[PDB]
Amino acid sequence: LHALLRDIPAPDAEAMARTQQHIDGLLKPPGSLGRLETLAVQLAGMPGLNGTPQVGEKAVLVMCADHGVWDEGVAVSPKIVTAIQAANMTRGTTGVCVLAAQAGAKVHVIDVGIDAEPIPGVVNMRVARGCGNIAVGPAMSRLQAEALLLEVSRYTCDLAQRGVTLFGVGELGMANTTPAAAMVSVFTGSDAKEVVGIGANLPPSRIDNKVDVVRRAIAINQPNPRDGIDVLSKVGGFDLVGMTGVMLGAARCGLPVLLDGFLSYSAALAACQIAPAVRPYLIPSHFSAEKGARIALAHLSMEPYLHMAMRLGEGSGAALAMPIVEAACAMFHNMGELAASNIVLP
Amino acid sequence: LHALLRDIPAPDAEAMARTQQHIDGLLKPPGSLGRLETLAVQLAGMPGLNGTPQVGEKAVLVMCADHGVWDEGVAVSPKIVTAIQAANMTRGTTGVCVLAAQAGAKVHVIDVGIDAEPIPGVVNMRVARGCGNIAVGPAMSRLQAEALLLEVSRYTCDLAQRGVTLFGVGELGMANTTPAAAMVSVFTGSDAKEVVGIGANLPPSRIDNKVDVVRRAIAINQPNPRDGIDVLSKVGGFDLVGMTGVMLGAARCGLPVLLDGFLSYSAALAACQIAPAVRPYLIPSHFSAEKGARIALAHLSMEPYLHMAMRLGEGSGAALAMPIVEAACAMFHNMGELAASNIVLP
Ligand SMILES: O=C(O)c1ccc[n+]([C@@H]2O[C@H](COP(=O)([O-])O)[C@@H](O)[C@H]2O)c1
Ligand SMILES: O=C(O)c1ccc[n+]([C@@H]2O[C@H](COP(=O)([O-])O)[C@@H](O)[C@H]2O)c1
Ligand SMILES: Cc1ccc(O)c(N)c1
Ligand SMILES: Cc1ccc(O)c(N)c1
Repeated sequence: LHALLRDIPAPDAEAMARTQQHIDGLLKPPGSLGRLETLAVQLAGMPGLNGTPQVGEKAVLVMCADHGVWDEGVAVSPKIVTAIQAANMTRGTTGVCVLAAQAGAKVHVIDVGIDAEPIPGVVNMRVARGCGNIAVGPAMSRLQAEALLLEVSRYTCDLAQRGVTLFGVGELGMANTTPAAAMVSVFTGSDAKEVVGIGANLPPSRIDNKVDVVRRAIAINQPNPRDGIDVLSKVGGFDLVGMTGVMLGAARCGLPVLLDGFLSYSAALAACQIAPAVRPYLIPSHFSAEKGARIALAHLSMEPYLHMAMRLGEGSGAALAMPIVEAACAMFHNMGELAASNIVLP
Repeated sequence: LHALLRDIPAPDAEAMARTQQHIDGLLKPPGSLGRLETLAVQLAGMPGLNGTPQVGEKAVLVMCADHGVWDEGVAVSPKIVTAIQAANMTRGTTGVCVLAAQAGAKVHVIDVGIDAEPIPGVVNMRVARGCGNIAVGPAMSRLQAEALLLEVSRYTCDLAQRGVTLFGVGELGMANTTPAAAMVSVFTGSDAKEVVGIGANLPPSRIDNKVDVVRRAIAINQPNPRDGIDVLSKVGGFDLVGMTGVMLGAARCGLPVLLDGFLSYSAALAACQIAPAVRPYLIPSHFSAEKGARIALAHLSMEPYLHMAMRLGEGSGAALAMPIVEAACAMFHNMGELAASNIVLP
């Protein structure tokens, strides 16, 4: 893992400079396409894209797992929904499946810790049948976290060898907004009350209990904010670790990764803490309706492109933003040039 | 025109109720897809869509015209850029062409008042070679405004008869952010300084002159805020009138219209003033980087889906948001149902 993190490539400033120059010469007032131009330049700096903003195959990786903390009453969804929904993922009937199809992306469902029998058709990387209840102890051991990071990292960069150039990250796990809130609180240093949300329709009353659970998880585990792996293993979950692993793998592969909602933000905070070199490869999609979204994004210094008040998860937001990445590529390669039309602007 | 405005259909509450019920039963926590769900319901209420969120053919109508107020030094772009760019539109090399292609939409370039010889391949509906300089008088007569509204309205609803179910509106005209700022100031009652922006890269110094021009236009013409046609004819332009006409035509046709940037916001304010029944058919795309965008959107009570800091115009933002409308339709029709998976949520 030390090797993996040491080999993450830095962005290519040379390709980025050539990109900027080419964009400024396009048939439009300089900088008029705003964030679409900055996005194109960002992509140009990613070594896996061959010095140019391009999109080949697209894949959304969905990490599924159950959480022990579900027993603390922090989630109203039946625990079996994780297993049932994971199955539905293979049938193409879920939100991310429908949105990924529209974007022409393929969905990879990965079981990293569902508490049920193996689901055929789902990639099997399960660490255990659900992680430990973070309210009374750690979610898993440091070794288990590191191994899963390694495993998912390799799987991710291996897909690149098959044509994939754009990744989307998602998750599925009842009660996972609780460990997500805990991680955000630890990494940003915010009080649990400011970062704990309603998740998948938790009643407004039950919120207090959720906040107490988050506080208890932190107190009992004493996770070290300066060590993202320590935080993940103590108050995270298998699905959160998996998402972090996709981010490290894509970065090592020098390829772009589209974030999704609140759960992915917590995973990205862990990833950037573990390896700052990962940040240049992260691309925001939407602004999650989860309460702690604003704080999490502020520490990641990211401004999402889409404001859809979405809070489904599954990587549905990542899929929805893929057309945007393709649009920046289309602008870059298909627009005409000012000089060719004899247009001169001051 | 009185007939046209009197025949705009009200939204179908019955179809909308059936839509909401169907969405609530989808494979996800109720309301978790946020604005995507509200958008699907909105579309279901539009009589031209056959009681269901659907998208057939897509078209972006680009209204091109020159403005007399260009002579007041409010724009740094050479005036001929309108004519040159209009030509480029027919060659598919402009920003809206590239983005429309990506969304699978067709671009209709309409000349409603370019100050140059006719451009082959462009729809000819020119009122005159540029409109009057709003700084010293009206842009056009009330009759000219009404006729163009009628003309564009019919052209728009006629396209519907050919399969088009989703419209996007755009414009092209050097100096048009000046009359746009004037209209916004009049309709919202905001001071010119709060609504005048840099347009297509106007230097920060020249801003004062632009503000004075806007104030002079209003003072000299004394447009009546309660009469959108009066405002359009006095301190508007041919391109702005044309965009308003697309909105009235789509509404009469009971079909959805995606707005673009700042220029389209001013046209939408005029449209809603002329006929409030038009509002239910308007769909925002992005949040323009133009200074007066916030104020204009607030009076339209709209919250854009995309924050791309774009300010190109041409209808490029409308095209970029088309995939979003298609996504709401895909969600509605392709997602599985909770009941079928035996999932029960409180
Ligand atoms: O992605 C988000 O922003 C998001 C926000 C709120 C809830 N969710 C989803 O709902 C689940 C977590 O909610 P909860 O109440 O069980 O903690 C999980 O399966 C996520 O996919 C996802
Ligand atoms: O759509 C916007 O929000 C937008 C914001 C600023 C500038 N523009 C474009 O630039 C032109 C108006 O800018 P200007 O400086 O000539 O008044 C016109 O041709 C528009 O297409 C468009
Ligand atoms: C080149 C150029 C200058 C100004 C504009 O508004 C556009 N669309 C294009
Ligand atoms: C049905 C259901 C319940 C909770 C969830 O997070 C999802 N995706 C789906």
